Amino acid sequence: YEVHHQKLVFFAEDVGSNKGAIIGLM
Repeated sequence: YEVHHQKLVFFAEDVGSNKGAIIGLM
């Protein structure tokens, strides 16, 4: 998994599994 950053990751590393989501959607 490459992550890519600053777009949508709620399940892994663009914050650590919580992009205003608790693993789901923004």
